[PDB]
Amino acid sequence: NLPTAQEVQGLMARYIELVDVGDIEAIVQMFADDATVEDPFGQPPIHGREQIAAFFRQGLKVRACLTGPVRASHNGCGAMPFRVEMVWNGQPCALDVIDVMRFDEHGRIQTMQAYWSEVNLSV
Amino acid sequence: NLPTAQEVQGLMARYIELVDVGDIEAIVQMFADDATVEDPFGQPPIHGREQIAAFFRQGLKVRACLTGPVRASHNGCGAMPFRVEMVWNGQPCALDVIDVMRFDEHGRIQTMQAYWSEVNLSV
Repeated sequence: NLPTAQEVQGLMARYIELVDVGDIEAIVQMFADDATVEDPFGQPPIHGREQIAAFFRQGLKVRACLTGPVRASHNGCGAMPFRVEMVWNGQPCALDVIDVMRFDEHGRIQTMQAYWSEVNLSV
Repeated sequence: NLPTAQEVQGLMARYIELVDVGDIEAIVQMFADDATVEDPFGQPPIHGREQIAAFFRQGLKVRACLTGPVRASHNGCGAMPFRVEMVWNGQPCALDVIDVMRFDEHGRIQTMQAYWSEVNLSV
């Protein structure tokens, strides 16, 4: 069902866990079959699991951690702050991002938006 | 004009500065005349400066600080994590919140949403 405020904190923390290990199949399955992702926000969305799996396969070998608590409401929404550490073309970077997610009546991610731009990159 | 990614970080940091000191007139003026606020999100919005000034007057004597960097995009949007420290009915609390804002073609807050619920309260 629509996750409660407490369920939203657990699902969102799991999500960062999965991104950190890089288990692409487990990440993809957290999304609804027709979920849409906007990352970075301002960018056109990617729709459906096929496109999301491709987006994630494209980006993972990273380290990701929650840098503060998951903020959650009573209507299936959540927002969380986190940092991603990578090494781009030999140089190590860090990216501070804030993800906002909406869950469906099944506890799956229906919509996701990531807020960040070059001003949040430390290369 | 539409603030750039860097302008969005400055405006949003100013905002927390103003909430921290409690300068209600200066806060109100950061919003568009017909801006809408949803705080906490999931709650019906308040529209226009009159209602926003009333909302803020109702809540201020607090301490507020940014707990991480402001995440900003190129389309006038920003998201930031912060903590508010108060003392409710004799007992001191803390509330972790994430605000998401959209700015207008003038650099004023057009829409604001705050994400938090009781799971983010430390009383």
